[PDB]
Amino acid sequence: QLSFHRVDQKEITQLSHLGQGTRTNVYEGRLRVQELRVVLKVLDPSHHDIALAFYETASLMSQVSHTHLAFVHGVCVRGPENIMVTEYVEHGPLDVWLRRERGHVPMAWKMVVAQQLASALSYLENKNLVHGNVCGRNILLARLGLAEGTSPFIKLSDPGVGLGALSREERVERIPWLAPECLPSTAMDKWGFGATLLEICFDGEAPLQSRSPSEKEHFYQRQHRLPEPSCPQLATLTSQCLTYEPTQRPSFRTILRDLTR
Ligand SMILES: CNc1cc(Nc2cccn(-c3ncccc3F)c2=O)nc2c(C(=O)N[C@@H]3C[C@@H]3F)cnn12
Repeated sequence: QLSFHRVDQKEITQLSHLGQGTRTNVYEGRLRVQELRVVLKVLDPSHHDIALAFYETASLMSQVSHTHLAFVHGVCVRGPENIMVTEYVEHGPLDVWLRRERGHVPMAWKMVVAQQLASALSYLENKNLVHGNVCGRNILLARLGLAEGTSPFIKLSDPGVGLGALSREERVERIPWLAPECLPSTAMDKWGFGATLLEICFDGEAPLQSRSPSEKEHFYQRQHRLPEPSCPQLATLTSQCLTYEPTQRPSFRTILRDLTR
């Protein structure tokens, strides 16, 4: 049921460690095709079920195209080792970047990024395909857009190991990006989008970050509302996305409409 390119280990060179993802270590690399800069996502030693969930993500990303979705080149297998080969994006994860640049990222810059992320998720909605890991960490900054007469440009990363295969402990760690219906469909990405807008508004500090797993879990079980930004028109949008009833979240047609005025 899955389709993606098999990458020969001879085709790839591993360079410096960039950090950890869910069950992964991410490295700068080279792919010989020309010697293309890429990232290598090396899966932890894993049960077959996690390996499958990894391949499922490679299959998903290999059959979609959008200018605000990161490219997946394929999967390298090296006996028990699984390596996803994906797009290197120049300025790296947005959450890190916003925390580093805190105090000089204008609202207009943030509204461009919200619009680009909405155009990626509008495309996935129309395809009826779930990302399931929309968050600042998975938004990659291709163009800075701070210089006068420039605009930023983002790429949404592959979601990594499918949410469906992760432990309850890992799902609780992803609150408040995790849709509440996923604690125990594309509607989950509407919640994830809303949480990511708060994260962007708060310069890479998402709500409930300091809170213990039990306190994050109770927040959802009690259906506490997440904070609203002081921009009332953006607050209306985030509050509609962060609605507990999945069927009450707005379409990406409505979201894009609201962001473009
Ligand atoms: C410059 N290019 C680049 C850098 C980078 N860096 C990181 C990858 C993973 C973790 N951390 C990371 N570690 C520890 C603390 C904070 C972090 F952000 C990193 O800094 N990641 C990527 C990716 C990519 O797809 N990354 C996957 C989605 C995760 F970020 C594509 N380009 N690129």
